[PDB]
Amino acid sequence: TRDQNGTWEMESNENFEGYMKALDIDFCTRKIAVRCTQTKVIDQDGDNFKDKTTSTFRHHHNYDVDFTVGVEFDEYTKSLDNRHVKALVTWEGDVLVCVQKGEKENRGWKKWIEGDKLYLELTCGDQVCRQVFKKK
Amino acid sequence: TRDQNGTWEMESNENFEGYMKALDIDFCTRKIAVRCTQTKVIDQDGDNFKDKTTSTFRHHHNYDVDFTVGVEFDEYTKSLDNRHVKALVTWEGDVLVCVQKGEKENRGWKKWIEGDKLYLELTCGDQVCRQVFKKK
Repeated sequence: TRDQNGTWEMESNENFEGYMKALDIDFCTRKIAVRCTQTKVIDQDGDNFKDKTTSTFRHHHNYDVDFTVGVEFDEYTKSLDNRHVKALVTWEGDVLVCVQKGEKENRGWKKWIEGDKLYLELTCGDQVCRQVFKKK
Repeated sequence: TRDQNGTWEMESNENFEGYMKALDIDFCTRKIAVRCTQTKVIDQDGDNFKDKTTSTFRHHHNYDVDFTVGVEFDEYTKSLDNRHVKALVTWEGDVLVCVQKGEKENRGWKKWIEGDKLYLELTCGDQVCRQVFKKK
């Protein structure tokens, strides 16, 4: 049949990456594109076609870590760089301090409550990242 | 206080990029990561901690094409390789065939209905991508 009308959702995709490589599309764009869902809405009247394609990309991470203050533990940083570190969490006053011994120097974090907000500082090398959290 | 229990929503995030760079996380991953919402659930029993961090990002784009079988039209392949092609669609039996005339050789696609599924094969050079769609 020549009637292609419908709302069409992709259920299988094969060699999308090879096709995109042949288009000289960069590795980054290919990595995102291949993870997209696709919906095609085809509105066809005879030989007249209106094709509306929607591409969706979703990213979702859960990262669970359990530890006891003062007991060195093994950490696998799966929601970041996916490296093995040996982490030691201690208290310095009211600040929770973690050193992550491993490949990177100066790697760790500090976490404390101030003014009913949670403060986190992550360090790696000469880089410090500062994050602030609100109670939901 | 040393009580860090709570469901915490991130409201400020500064020098995340420099930190991820120091961890050798690539630009492709960083552009996704800086746009994720972050929720940290801290369940703390004395010096025993369970930290659950959730991070989520959603994005979509659209790609619309209108054409008539047998009428050549200009197509700009936005969200693919961003080139101008001269597209000519014809029927070969019940198979809809497009040639995208332009810089890439052997560039085109074929689209047909079989059973109740839509089949698409996109070609560029010697690379063929095959996609299958079900009616939703």
